[PDB]
Amino acid sequence: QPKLLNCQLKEYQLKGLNWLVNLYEQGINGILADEMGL
Repeated sequence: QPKLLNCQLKEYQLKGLNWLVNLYEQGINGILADEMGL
């Protein structure tokens, strides 16, 4: 995780970060649609 973060991402959020990164580095946009309060 990026060392600029204060509080650690939980495991399901780190996989969500990786998805968001891979969206960016491949030039495609996305909808992050996981359930409220996640």
